[PDB]
Parts: sequence; structure tokens; C-alpha cells
Amino acid sequence: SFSGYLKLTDNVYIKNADIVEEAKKVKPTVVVNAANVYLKHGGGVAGALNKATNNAMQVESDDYIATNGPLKVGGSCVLSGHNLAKHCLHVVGPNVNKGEDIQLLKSAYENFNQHEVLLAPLLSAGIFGADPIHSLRVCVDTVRTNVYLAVFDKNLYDKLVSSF
Ligand SMILES: CC(C)[C@H](Nc1ncnc2[nH]ccc12)c1ccc2c(c1)S(=O)(=O)CCC2
Repeated sequence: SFSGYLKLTDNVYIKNADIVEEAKKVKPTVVVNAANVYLKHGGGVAGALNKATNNAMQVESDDYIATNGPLKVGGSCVLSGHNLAKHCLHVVGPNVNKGEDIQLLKSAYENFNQHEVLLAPLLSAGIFGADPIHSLRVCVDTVRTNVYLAVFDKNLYDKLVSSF
């Protein structure tokens, strides 16, 4: 199971950890990917999860987009978790560096409520340009299911916990 997490609320937990390493250790039912609408897993969390699958996540993702078209910002899709989890929930948070509306961050976190328990990153943080403190607050105020957040930066983890 999940270990070494700090409990923030009745249902939100947080740890300073690499989500790829956490997925390989736990093999959760659901791992969330910080996806873009095209499912092009080039960098950040998406690039790291895809590299751990030996590119099998990208091959599956390109077939999904060829059939269905792109996702919406704030939307999601369920695909295989490959060697990392039973399933991967690909969720698109708004990328502020592309001028996407930050209000769509709450819609993105609502996708988590369709799963009883998930391993996830903070949406729209990092190269998506949003304030991580804001992302954690939207997470706690929107997600009702059990979410285990992996934040791979000790300095940011300490700032998130000390300001919570
Ligand atoms: C540095 C943290 C803010 C964090 N990094 C991480 N958090 C957890 N496992 C990780 N493995 C490798 C890095 C990594 C973070 C959280 C969310 C997002 C990104 C980064 S991003 O990939 O830059 C863009 C998408 C959203």
C-alpha cells in the first residue's frame, strides 16, 4: 500500500516522491498522468511515465487520438497503466503558459472523483505554469475520493506542507 504519506485531510495525502518510482513500488489501481489534449507525452510527469513504459503509453495514446480526436482542457480518459498501474487516468489541467483558463483546474480535478483511490501529481504545476499552492488548495476543495499526491521536489513539498 501507500507509505510515508502525510495526511492533509480525511481523503488527501502527500509525499515528497517521484510518481514513477511510487507507481512501480505500489502498482496502484489508478495512476494519474498530467496530460495535454493530444496525449503527446514529451516532458514533465507525462514524459517520465511514458519512458517507464518503454513508449508503450505513447503508442496506445496515438491510437486513442487517431480514433477519438483530442481531449478537452479539464477533461480526461482512462487507458492502460502498463507496467505502472492497472489503469492510467490521463487528465488535462490548464497550461497557463499557453493562456488556458485557470478556472478549468477545478474541472480537471473533478475527474478524480470517478475513482475510489488514485496516485497523482499536482495538476497544472511545473511546466504547466500554475502556482502549486493554488493547485493543492483546489485539489483538497474538489476531490472527495482518496488521493495520494506525489510531489518530486523537497523544497516545494516543504513549502506546500508549511503553508497548508
Ligand atoms: C516539480 C513538481 C512541481 C512536480 N514534479 C514531479 N512530481 C512528481 N513526480 C515527478 N517525477 C518527475 C518529476 C515529478 C510537477 C507537478 C506537476 C506537473 C509537473 C511537475 S510537470 O511535469 O512539470 C508539468 C505537468 C504538471
